[PDB]
Amino acid sequence: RTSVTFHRPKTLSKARDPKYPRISTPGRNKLDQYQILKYPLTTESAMKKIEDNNTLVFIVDLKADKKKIKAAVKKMYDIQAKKVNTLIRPDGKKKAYVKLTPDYDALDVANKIGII
Amino acid sequence: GAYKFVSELWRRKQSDVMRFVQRVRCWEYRQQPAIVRITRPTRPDRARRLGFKAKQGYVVYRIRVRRGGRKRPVPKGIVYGKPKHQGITQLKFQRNKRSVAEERAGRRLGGLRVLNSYWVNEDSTYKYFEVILVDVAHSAVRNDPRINWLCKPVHKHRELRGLTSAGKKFRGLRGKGHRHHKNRPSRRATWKRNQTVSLRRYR
Amino acid sequence: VKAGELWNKSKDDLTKQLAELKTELGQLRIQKVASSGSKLNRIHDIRKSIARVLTVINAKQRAQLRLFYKKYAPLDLRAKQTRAIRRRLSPDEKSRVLEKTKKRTVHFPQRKFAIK
Amino acid sequence: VVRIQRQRRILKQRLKVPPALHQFTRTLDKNLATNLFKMLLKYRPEDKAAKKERLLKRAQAEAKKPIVVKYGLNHVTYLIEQSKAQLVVIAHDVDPIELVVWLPALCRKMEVPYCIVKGKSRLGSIVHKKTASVLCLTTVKNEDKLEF
Amino acid sequence: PSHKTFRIKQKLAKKQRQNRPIPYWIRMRTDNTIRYNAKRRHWRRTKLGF
RNA sequence: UACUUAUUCCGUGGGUCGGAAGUUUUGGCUCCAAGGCCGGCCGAU
RNA sequence: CUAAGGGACGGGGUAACCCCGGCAGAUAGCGCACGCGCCCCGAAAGGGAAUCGGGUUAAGAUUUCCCGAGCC
RNA sequence: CGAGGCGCCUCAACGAGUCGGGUUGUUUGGGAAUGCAGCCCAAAUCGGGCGGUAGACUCCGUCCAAGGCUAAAU
RNA sequence: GCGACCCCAGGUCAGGCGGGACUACCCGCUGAGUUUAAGCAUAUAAAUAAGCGGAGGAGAAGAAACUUACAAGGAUUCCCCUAGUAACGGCGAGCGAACCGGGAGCAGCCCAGCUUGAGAAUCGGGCGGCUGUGCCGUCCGAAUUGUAGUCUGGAGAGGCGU
Ligand SMILES: [K+]
Ligand SMILES: [K+]
Ligand SMILES: [K+]
Ligand SMILES: [K+]
Ligand SMILES: [K+]
Ligand SMILES: [Mg+2]
Ligand SMILES: [Mg+2]
Ligand SMILES: [Mg+2]
Ligand SMILES: [Mg+2]
Ligand SMILES: [Mg+2]
Ligand SMILES: [Mg+2]
Ligand SMILES: [Mg+2]
Ligand SMILES: [Mg+2]
Ligand SMILES: [Mg+2]
Ligand SMILES: [Mg+2]
Ligand SMILES: [Mg+2]
Ligand SMILES: [Mg+2]
Ligand SMILES: [Mg+2]
Ligand SMILES: [Mg+2]
Ligand SMILES: [Mg+2]
Ligand SMILES: [Mg+2]
Ligand SMILES: [Mg+2]
Ligand SMILES: [Mg+2]
Ligand SMILES: [Mg+2]
Ligand SMILES: [Mg+2]
Ligand SMILES: [Mg+2]
Ligand SMILES: [Mg+2]
Ligand SMILES: [Mg+2]
Ligand SMILES: [Mg+2]
Ligand SMILES: [Mg+2]
Ligand SMILES: [Mg+2]
Ligand SMILES: [Mg+2]
Ligand SMILES: [Mg+2]
Ligand SMILES: [Mg+2]
Ligand SMILES: [Mg+2]
Ligand SMILES: [Mg+2]
Ligand SMILES: [Mg+2]
Ligand SMILES: [Mg+2]
Ligand SMILES: [Mg+2]
Ligand SMILES: [Mg+2]
Repeated sequence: RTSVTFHRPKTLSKARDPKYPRISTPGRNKLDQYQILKYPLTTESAMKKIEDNNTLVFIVDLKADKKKIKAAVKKMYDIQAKKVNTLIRPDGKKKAYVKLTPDYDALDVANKIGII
Repeated sequence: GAYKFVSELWRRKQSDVMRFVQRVRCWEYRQQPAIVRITRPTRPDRARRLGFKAKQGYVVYRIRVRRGGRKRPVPKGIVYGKPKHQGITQLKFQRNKRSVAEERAGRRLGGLRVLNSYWVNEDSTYKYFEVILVDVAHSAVRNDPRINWLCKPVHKHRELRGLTSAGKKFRGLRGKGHRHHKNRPSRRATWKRNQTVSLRRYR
Repeated sequence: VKAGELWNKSKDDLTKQLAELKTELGQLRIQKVASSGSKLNRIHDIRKSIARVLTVINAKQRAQLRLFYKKYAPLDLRAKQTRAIRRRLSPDEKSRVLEKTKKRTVHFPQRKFAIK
Repeated sequence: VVRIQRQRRILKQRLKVPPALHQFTRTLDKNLATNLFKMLLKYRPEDKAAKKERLLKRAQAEAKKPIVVKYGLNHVTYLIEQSKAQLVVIAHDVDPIELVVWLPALCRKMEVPYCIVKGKSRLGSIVHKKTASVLCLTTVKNEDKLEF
Repeated sequence: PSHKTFRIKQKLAKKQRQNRPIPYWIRMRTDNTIRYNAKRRHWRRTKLGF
């Protein structure tokens, strides 16, 4: 005992291997792409962003962060987002500014969706 | 049968044998926390009569409580009232020390149920009791028809309602007939019965 | 639509129906923000169909799990009662008495009698 | 926990020990103890498997009075007062010491040979338990009459 | 202030939605007694103490 | 009148206590052993 | 991140609500078997990774959008 | 489709810092002290607790505490 | 050094239990004053309000260490009567039960102690099986510092017979 100080010794601890699962339902992704992308904005200010900055405006879930948004637009419309700017509006909803990469034309995407 | 020899010895607390054995134990309890789990009753013969059995589900705890009376806990010894209620120091708690010990144990161990307790030691400032508790979730208790009653919901926290042996002592239920009739079903029940103004419909 | 038909379909077919109705509720939410007059009542019809499909899928899952577990049951599959009912002694435990009591019932039970 | 157990040993050394407790300090000699225990091993009770095997062997026919050590404080105490104990072996370290502190007086009063040996756990091992705390011999085999 | 906690902003959004006139078609229902909102608040009067 | 273990107080990262045997230098650096003898002992009673 | 300070495990008190943090309690871990070992909250004026110029709206950007040029 | 009952005849174990006593406080209709509580003292087994005035002695009547459960009438 | 035990430590170990809420009734603690006394301090208000806890469908109490003084009764609870009585009380203001008797409703039981020693005969868990609130098998553990059974003063053990 070269130390005059006693320390608690290191003891083995096993991991949890339960005899039954506490949850048996698999657990389903309730924040899927349809919850993330609710609907696009069609205001006059929102329509200007389409042809001026290659940008689509969406109303998004409050629980959706920027990473889920760009993954959602890719799985919904097969387009690539260059960047996503988000805000929470004074009405309490979340609004996303989705700028598409060059070689994606938001006006063509806007025509396919139906907002134009 | 050796239990009679043990019981007879514990009646001679002032012998040299019991004084030495109690003095060493009293010192050791002083170096421990006030609520300590023990693997075995110190007085097995006294535990048998109070209901303890050497089975899985019966646990024993040693409880240390302070001795003396109950000083009135008012901010400076200052009472705002008539001189009959101005006393501070020489007042006494209505519950005994044995019930205080098993009530501390019950609050600390909410998953268990107090069976009863017995006296263990004292020096000048502390009294020591061992409290018997039952794990009413264990199958050994749930399958024993002599302790099954403790698993029923009407016996929850009986140490807090004065239903243990110590509680019956301070409730005045350790006697019968006159000198004790005011304590049944309870003193407050007796008082309410004697306050009633019975106004029958044919009077 | 026609939950009776939904109960016939397999799990791959049921999730394929779930995907179609999600795509179609999204196309309506786009229509709702732009313009229409009779596509608006399809929202209620289709939203209820999504609920209908998810109910059938869920009810099949639980029935399957209840069959696969009939050792220890998962906590969500256990019989839910009041908390006090779950803490009760069994009838075997409530009806158990010791030998000295079982003997007196054997030798001296209450009799059937009458007064002349 | 280590400090409390070490101070407990020192306090018992400093405090005047009454004779009825001080007598447990005098233990059987090492040579005698190894003789007695090697003889107590001959009369060990059967283990759980052996008792099961003996039950099966009887069931195959469908015995004899065994000679084994007796143990258990209540049972040993009963034998001594009945004048059937031929030798009593008492452990020196029964933690509630009031369990066995009167035992040498009872054995001496009933004219029964007794000794105090080191180790309740050693006595427990003979009877396939832990901490037997007292052993009794009532009968010995004729092959051991002279040694006993 | 401009510096807002999220929980304060979420409550302010709900109070913004709640002070609207009642829809006109509500007054046309079969057994209707509702006349006005009875819970309109103007910011200059009747502050909401948050 | 003496004792020390109860009790009380003080100190420390509880770091040389009891018995026996056999570094004053200048405002600098100093740890995890060289060495000897058979993982082991002395060096470090 | 810490400040004045606040809460708080164990322990102590208390009929309980609750009141006490230095009273030291195997302090619950850190590097490469081996080695070491003296909790959180609390500042949009304290400490502190890193951005500039020009343009743009009815309402934004006194550095968030656009152009260009950098940095961590 | 063994055990219990009863008739007759030598053992017979029964709960301790508990009872009880003093004192202090509180409570009661309980008055030389109704219950309870703190502290001090501290049991017995031809014994113990009561018989509403404190004490001693002789008889008599009556119970057996200090472990546990228990429907109904309310 | 291998071992047995005792006491203790650490586990997101396997399976489990607890905390809070509700207020009419019920159980435990703690605890005033206004007021009355034509003042006021004991007394009264009141062993009440407030305060802190604990349950249930009821709770609590309960089978005499009870009454009585009789020709004796015979667990608890509640009602009527006892009774504004005995008693208590600056014996002032005031306060204040119980026994008997009559009703409602009735029910008595379980342990510890000596009591297997020709055999811990007891219990829990893991696993497997099944006839599944449980039963059986096997393996581990608890327990002799005592699980089971017998016994509870009304007795009972032992001995002898229906
Ligand atoms: K800052
Ligand atoms: K007895
Ligand atoms: K008194
Ligand atoms: K008498
Ligand atoms: K089994
Ligand atoms: Mg932002
Ligand atoms: Mg204003
Ligand atoms: Mg207001
Ligand atoms: Mg920090
Ligand atoms: Mg600070
Ligand atoms: Mg604390
Ligand atoms: Mg901070
Ligand atoms: Mg700053
Ligand atoms: Mg501006
Ligand atoms: Mg007293
Ligand atoms: Mg007094
Ligand atoms: Mg009081
Ligand atoms: Mg008299
Ligand atoms: Mg008794
Ligand atoms: Mg009793
Ligand atoms: Mg009861
Ligand atoms: Mg009724
Ligand atoms: Mg676990
Ligand atoms: Mg609660
Ligand atoms: Mg007045
Ligand atoms: Mg007046
Ligand atoms: Mg006045
Ligand atoms: Mg109240
Ligand atoms: Mg309920
Ligand atoms: Mg009850
Ligand atoms: Mg009786
Ligand atoms: Mg009566
Ligand atoms: Mg009259
Ligand atoms: Mg009164
Ligand atoms: Mg009455
Ligand atoms: Mg009557
Ligand atoms: Mg154990
Ligand atoms: Mg037995
Ligand atoms: Mg019998
Ligand atoms: Mg007979």
